[PDB]
Amino acid sequence: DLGKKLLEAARAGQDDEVRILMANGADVNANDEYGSTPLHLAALMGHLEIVEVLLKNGADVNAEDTVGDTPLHLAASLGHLEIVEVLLKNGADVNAQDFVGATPLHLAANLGHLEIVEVLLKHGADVNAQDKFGKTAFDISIDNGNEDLAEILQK
Amino acid sequence: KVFGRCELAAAMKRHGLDNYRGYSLGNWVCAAKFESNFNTQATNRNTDGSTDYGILQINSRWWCNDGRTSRNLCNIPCSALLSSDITASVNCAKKIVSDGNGMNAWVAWRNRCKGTDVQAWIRGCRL
Ligand SMILES: [Cl-]
Repeated sequence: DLGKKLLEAARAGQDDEVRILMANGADVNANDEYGSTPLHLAALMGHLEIVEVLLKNGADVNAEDTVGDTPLHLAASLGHLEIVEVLLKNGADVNAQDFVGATPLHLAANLGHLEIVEVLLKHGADVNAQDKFGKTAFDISIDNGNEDLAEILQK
Repeated sequence: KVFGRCELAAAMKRHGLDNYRGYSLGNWVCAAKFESNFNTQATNRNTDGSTDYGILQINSRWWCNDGRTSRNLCNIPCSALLSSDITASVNCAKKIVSDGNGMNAWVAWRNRCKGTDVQAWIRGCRL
């Protein structure tokens, strides 16, 4: 019954309790009500150190929740630059699309995270990708009237 | 209709969601994003026969009447939660959170917004 307790520890940033649950054979890929893995919740709440520990212990870097979001989706949208690079260097799909067709580039662009958009572009983010509504990251920046982001995406 | 983030923030502000019970506006924009991806047309049938309608995915077992589910606590047909005007969904949403348990009734907010910087969802919008 340890998987439920590792999920709580990952979201809560309990760096020490994550280690103890890991050594005692807790499932590093447990799912909660929303289909989140511990790596999902650690990226969502910006816990960089717990993210690395979960990766060392074999967490699925591209696990999808009930809506098809990967941990890189959540880290890119919340603006956690440190976590985005750790996820990329460990084999995260930079062009993963969830159930509504959104990529990490879409989610970072929607919240105006310039530095994260530039890192994603460097790692081969597809600027022509569209969600199910036909929108690119450029379209999103125009809808939100973000001129600085538009310039980034225009080159 | 699919809202833009800032467009929906401005519309939610007009409908009384930046001054409601301490639930700051960013909470609502974040919740609509993970409920419906800003799509007022979103409809998802639940495993129990009920259906979630609209931009805040209001459930048809308890809060509206769809003729194929009889509580209708928002006194509204579920079809009325699907128009490009968000008045119906907002007024019904205000009734859902005001029972006492609050925003924790919002599954998408609880799993994806609660504990994050919700003010980011209105960041960069000229309101
Ligand atoms: Cl009030």
